[PDB]
Amino acid sequence: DKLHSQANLMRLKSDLFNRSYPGPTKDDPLTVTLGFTLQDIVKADSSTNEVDLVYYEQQRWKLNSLMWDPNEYGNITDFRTSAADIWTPDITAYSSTRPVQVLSPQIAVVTHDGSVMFIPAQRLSFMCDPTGVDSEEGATCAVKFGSWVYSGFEIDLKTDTDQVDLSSYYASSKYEILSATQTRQVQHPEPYIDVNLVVKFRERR
Amino acid sequence: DYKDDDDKLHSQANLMRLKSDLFNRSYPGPTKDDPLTVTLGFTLQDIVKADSSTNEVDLVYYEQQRWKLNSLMWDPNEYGNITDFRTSAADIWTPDITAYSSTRPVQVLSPQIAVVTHDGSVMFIPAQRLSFMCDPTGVDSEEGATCAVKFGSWVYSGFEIDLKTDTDQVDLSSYYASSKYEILSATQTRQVQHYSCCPEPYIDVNLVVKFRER
Amino acid sequence: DDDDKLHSQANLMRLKSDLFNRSPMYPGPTKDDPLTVTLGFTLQDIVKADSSTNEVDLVYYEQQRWKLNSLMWDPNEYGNITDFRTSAADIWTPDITAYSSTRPVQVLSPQIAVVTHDGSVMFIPAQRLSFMCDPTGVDSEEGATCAVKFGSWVYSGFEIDLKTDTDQVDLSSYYASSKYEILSATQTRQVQHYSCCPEPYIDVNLVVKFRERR
Amino acid sequence: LHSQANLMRLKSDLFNRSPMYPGPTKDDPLTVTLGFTLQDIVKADSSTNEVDLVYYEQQRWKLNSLMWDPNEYGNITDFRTSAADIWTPDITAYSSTRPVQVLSPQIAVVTHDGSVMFIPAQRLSFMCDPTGVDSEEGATCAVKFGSWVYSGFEIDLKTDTDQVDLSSYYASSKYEILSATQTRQVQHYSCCPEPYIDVNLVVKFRERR
Amino acid sequence: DDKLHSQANLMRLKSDLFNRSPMYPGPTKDDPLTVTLGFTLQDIVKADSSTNEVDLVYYEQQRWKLNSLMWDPNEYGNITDFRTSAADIWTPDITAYSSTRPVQVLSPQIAVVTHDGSVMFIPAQRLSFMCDPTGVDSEEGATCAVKFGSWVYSGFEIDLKTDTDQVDLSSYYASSKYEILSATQTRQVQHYSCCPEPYIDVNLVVKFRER
Ligand SMILES: *[C@@H]1O[C@H](CO)[C@@H](O[C@@H]2O[C@H](CO)[C@@H](O[C@@H]3O[C@H](CO[C@H]4O[C@H](CO)[C@@H](O)[C@H](O)[C@@H]4O)[C@@H](O)[C@H](O[C@H]4O[C@H](CO)[C@@H](O)[C@H](O)[C@@H]4O)[C@@H]3O)[C@H](O)[C@H]2NC(C)=O)[C@H](O)[C@H]1NC(C)=O
Ligand SMILES: COc1cc(O)ccc1/C=C1\CCCN=C1c1cccnc1
Ligand SMILES: COc1cc(O)ccc1/C=C1\CCCN=C1c1cccnc1
Ligand SMILES: COc1cc(O)ccc1/C=C1\CCCN=C1c1cccnc1
Ligand SMILES: COc1cc(O)ccc1/C=C1\CCCN=C1c1cccnc1
Ligand SMILES: COc1cc(O)ccc1/C=C1\CCCN=C1c1cccnc1
Ligand SMILES: *[C@@H]1O[C@H](CO)[C@@H](O)[C@H](O)[C@H]1NC(C)=O
Repeated sequence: DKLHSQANLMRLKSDLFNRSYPGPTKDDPLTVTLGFTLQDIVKADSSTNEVDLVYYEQQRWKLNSLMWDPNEYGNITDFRTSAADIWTPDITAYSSTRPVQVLSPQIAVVTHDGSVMFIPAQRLSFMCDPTGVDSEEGATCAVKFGSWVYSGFEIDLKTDTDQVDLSSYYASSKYEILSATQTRQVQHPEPYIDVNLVVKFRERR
Repeated sequence: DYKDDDDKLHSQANLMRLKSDLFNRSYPGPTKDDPLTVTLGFTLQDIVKADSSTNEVDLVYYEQQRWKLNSLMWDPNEYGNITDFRTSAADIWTPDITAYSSTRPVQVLSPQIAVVTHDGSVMFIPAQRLSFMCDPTGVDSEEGATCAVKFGSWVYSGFEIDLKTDTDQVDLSSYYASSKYEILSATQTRQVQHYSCCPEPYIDVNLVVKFRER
Repeated sequence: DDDDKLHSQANLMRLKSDLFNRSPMYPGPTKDDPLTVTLGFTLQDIVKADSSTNEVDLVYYEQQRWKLNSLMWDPNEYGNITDFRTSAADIWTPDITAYSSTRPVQVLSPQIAVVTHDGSVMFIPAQRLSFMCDPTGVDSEEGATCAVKFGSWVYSGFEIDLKTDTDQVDLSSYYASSKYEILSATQTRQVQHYSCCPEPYIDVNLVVKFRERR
Repeated sequence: LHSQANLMRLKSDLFNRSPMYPGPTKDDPLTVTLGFTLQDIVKADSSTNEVDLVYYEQQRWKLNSLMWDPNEYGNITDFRTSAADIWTPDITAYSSTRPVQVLSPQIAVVTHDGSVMFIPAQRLSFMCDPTGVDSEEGATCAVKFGSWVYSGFEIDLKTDTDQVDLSSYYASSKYEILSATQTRQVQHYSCCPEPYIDVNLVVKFRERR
Repeated sequence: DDKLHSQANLMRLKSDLFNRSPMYPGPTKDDPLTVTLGFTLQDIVKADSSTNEVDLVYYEQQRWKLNSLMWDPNEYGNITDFRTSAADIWTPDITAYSSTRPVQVLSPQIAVVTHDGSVMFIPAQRLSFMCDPTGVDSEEGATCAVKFGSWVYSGFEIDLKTDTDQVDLSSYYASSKYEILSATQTRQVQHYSCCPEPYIDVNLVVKFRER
């Protein structure tokens, strides 16, 4: 049975990858859903106006080409694969000051409806003036995320909620979160889309 | 003699043939219909740094991982009584066990080579330096600071990867005697948790270390 | 229309295969077949100015544009595809280098180019660069001035020529709360004669005048 | 041209026409000789109890599968090749605190008797309390090196001398070397019956005056 | 058409040299190689008196010649030279002997090959090396030195030479924290008591002081 279930999974992976994606186009556009889980504000450097965040970046999209019928593959409804084995979106912070550091494996989960969920943990340094962090009102910084090379005609971006997930925020961080929002923005001949991460924070008093 | 020389060549041939049969002739990872149990254990070697400016602590440890696969089994009698072999971890599937609250990418300090035994068991023990979220307030006190970090599969839920420990006591037999920090206690405990992100329970091992300035 | 989508992917896959697999990699420019690369900078931030080492760290987007006959197609042969995105590793890219960096440049963005059916390519890497700069005067009204040349490392002006669209650096994305304010930022094509080499190299000289924000 | 052809033929014969060496085993064990040449103690950090060393690590071993008759190859007696082209031992510091950094090319010299000499230059941070370094008596630290995954029944270790080579130690280092030894140790765990082998590098050092 | 034939000729040349020959196995006693080395010092970035490490930025010019890289330009549309990734060809294992961190490469690594088989390769590098900067804040300044040479080849396999013993200072950064008093690059033949073979290095000696 286990031999058969393994064989089924190997067969599924082969048919989807080997017996056949060039990325989205205006004729075949994709929607990427983005969500942040903020874990920690590690450092806020007033000498350079750089702040360092650690977060999980949840990315989800769906491809017709990743759809299968579970009945054809021993009731398998999902599988895991290295993110290097599939196309992934070029979602980038627009105002980072150092290359993003990847903290987790980079493995995606593919479901039989064609949906892909990819949640890399990252540490990001970005442009931020932390003046006011030691006051009741705190400091506010923001950073936009979006595709580097695809317009809104090829990749639409969206959020499921504008409330950043703070359920995993480190309780003993040097900084307390007053608010954290993630808001889709459209800028205008093709539309350009980003998600603006806005964090208000202050010294844990 | 020549016989002994031949026996060495045969031994090499048998090992090359075993590795070929296991890897070349014939694992896509665990599934709900074939879940895998990974045993984890930590050997803490040193608390290198406890940074109160950022609430990051840096640990050096060996992370022992064990699992067993039917697909790595062989009969030693078919292979010159070979009972185990060493192979680059890149040659086999390995679990995606990750710290949940690191603050910098984990750094690997050792070769990444696994030992595979004829019963299909694998043992893999990478040495790592990890920076993780920890408030070291109280490190300059009798009772010390207490920090914790969860380790588990990144992408497999408890439907596919289960974890276990052999003991809840961290191996402190190799702890650096002249570290800046002395260890008061170090435990490793399996936990089953749900996250609002996702409907399936994930398993982790929670490493909890209580330490103070020496 | 799910089939029109399938047809559009097939057409793009076929185009890329034709340009990349059923055609051999462009060997780079030569004196018989020189290339003009258009360069433009968008300065985002002066992050750090180190007076102990005389190094300054910039974050910028470097726009590169060139055109190759070998990347041309007829859109009518490929379902009216007029352009596509592809990893910059799939195509030749120019070896444009800062001539006075003090650390390897760090890439901040995906390295993906846009190729258009007339054979034109646009590639816009975001970078952090440390370069040689004495920031003396940064704490004064007149500020500090530093300069850095960008150009091909190995191709002379007989092989790679450069041009700009304007000599004004794009400051429309400069971080408003930077520690440093920009007084001026220019980008100027130069023909550079080096005593080592009989052929001159073309560069774009980026000159930035800046001061500590008030 | 014939000398070049002879060498290309030798390498092809050794690397293409004859099987892989799969590493040592209980039935085909290997002796690895280790020696250190200490070049500099760069940094001794008393805030973290880490010391940084720069050294050359000489490794030697011999394989029947790397032997040839020079007479068959225009009297070539040795050659140099990328260490990636051949099996190399997984010799590791046991108490490093950062990944070792390689400072040189990693190229092995193979001799016709099957012996291999591989001498990477390395910078290593390791666990060390430098207390006493600002005293006449100095500080003492130690680090063990050995195979990560092979027991003494698969890889034995040996030194040619127990004196660390100090002939290349940097004359204007912040630290002077009082002594440096490299000593083979055999330990037996309760886990297992086979012996486990390391070479313990012990350095006594003090701030230069 | 002229340009298509020129590209075709170049693609054919590279194919013939690389794709269609057995890889050059490096020099030997019977087929020794001369490598010419020269340095262009661009900046002393940092001089650390707490660890006695100094950081230099320099261009390292390397030139050698291989018969296996020769061609008759008449057979290839009169192409006389080309540029190629340094990873496409053998390069000499020239290394600093007293670095303290891995050298960092600042430029592309692309070589120029000429029809006579000569190769020119000039990587820009940042190097940290062992240096006591005592005296840097004095009129006499400090003096440091670092040897460069093959890691594994003797003087009977790789000879090193310089064209000049004067380091190229023409591109030295005029506003560096440190000014250069002198910089020389001297070929040295070293013997080791083990072995009768000569071993060759180029000793880079820099005298410098705070500007
Ligand atoms: C690769 O390396 C091998 C090993 O060195 C070379 O083989 C040797 O080649 C030399 C040169 O031809 C030979 O030297 C000659 O030896 C003769 C004696 O031969 C017998 O005794 C020797 C020594 O015990 C035995 O090893 C050998 O098997 C024989 O039993 C001498 O009579 C010769 O002297 C005369 O010739 C020289 C010039 O060559 C004159 O100057 C002298 O004055 C005199 O007239 C000579 O010394 C040697 O025998 C070979 N040794 C072996 C083991 O074969 C290869 O030639 C070398 N290169 C190549 C391409 O193979
Ligand atoms: C030269 O590049 C720019 C200058 C500006 O002043 C503003 C935006 C961009 C490009 C951007 C912005 C962020 C999304 N990515 C790009 C981009 C655009 C085209 C190709 N590659 C990248
Ligand atoms: C966006 O993801 C999360 C938000 C939370 O608030 C808490 C946990 C996770 C996911 C985790 C926890 C770490 C181990 N695995 C995951 C995960 C789950 C699914 C896919 N990839 C990663
Ligand atoms: C030895 O090389 C140099 C010495 C100098 O004093 C100044 C400049 C260069 C090279 C340069 C400068 C322009 C960019 N490219 C080169 C170059 C020249 C030849 C080969 N590779 C790189
Ligand atoms: C969990 O591993 C250990 C705990 C201890 O308390 C002591 C030693 C080791 C293993 C070591 C020590 C260093 C050499 N290699 C190993 C090892 C042993 C087996 C497999 N992989 C690595
Ligand atoms: C352990 O090796 C040495 C000890 C010393 O005290 C001095 C020199 C060397 C080797 C050197 C010198 C630097 C260049 N390369 C070698 C070398 C020699 C043999 C194999 N690999 C490297
Ligand atoms: C190259 O030069 C030679 C002689 O100078 C000439 O005969 C030949 O036709 C020229 N062109 C080509 C493409 O070989």
